[PDB]
Amino acid sequence: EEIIWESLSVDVGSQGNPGIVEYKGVDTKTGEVLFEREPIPIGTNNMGEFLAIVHGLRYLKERNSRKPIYSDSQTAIKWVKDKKAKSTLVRNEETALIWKLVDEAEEWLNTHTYETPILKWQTDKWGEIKADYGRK
RNA sequence: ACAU
DNA sequence: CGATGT
Ligand SMILES: [K+]
Ligand SMILES: [K+]
Ligand SMILES: [K+]
Ligand SMILES: [Mn+2]
Ligand SMILES: [Mn+2]
Ligand SMILES: [Mn+2]
Ligand SMILES: [Mn+2]
Ligand SMILES: [Mn+2]
Repeated sequence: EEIIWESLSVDVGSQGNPGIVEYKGVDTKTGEVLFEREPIPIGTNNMGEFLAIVHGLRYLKERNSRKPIYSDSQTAIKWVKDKKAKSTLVRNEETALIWKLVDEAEEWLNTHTYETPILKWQTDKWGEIKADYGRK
């Protein structure tokens, strides 16, 4: 309904899907970039969206912030809720890095707690999420 | 269909 | 146009 401006917004960016994956988190209110992940040579949009949320959870917990996280990815929000990233990406030598990061993110979710609300950014009403890469 |  | 997902 109304945007919660006191929040963290996260998003993936990619070159190809599967392709080079990165992500970032921004202050929804100002657009200040708060974190950015070094590009990963092969991954999927959804793996990156998932990593971005989990990193946001870890970022906010470390700073004792109760702000919610916005994501535009229905898939990744569900994967975080389930603590399980149900990616179809083949596990092979060239996808090993992204899969290691995904497996490590799931592992962190399974050994830590948080109350952070993870909210759907309503692109149809509000435009692109503030962490978007501007590539579409 | 919806979400990327 | 095509790929990732529920
Ligand atoms: K979008
Ligand atoms: K984009
Ligand atoms: K589809
Ligand atoms: Mn997105
Ligand atoms: Mn796993
Ligand atoms: Mn985007
Ligand atoms: Mn376009
Ligand atoms: Mn397009």
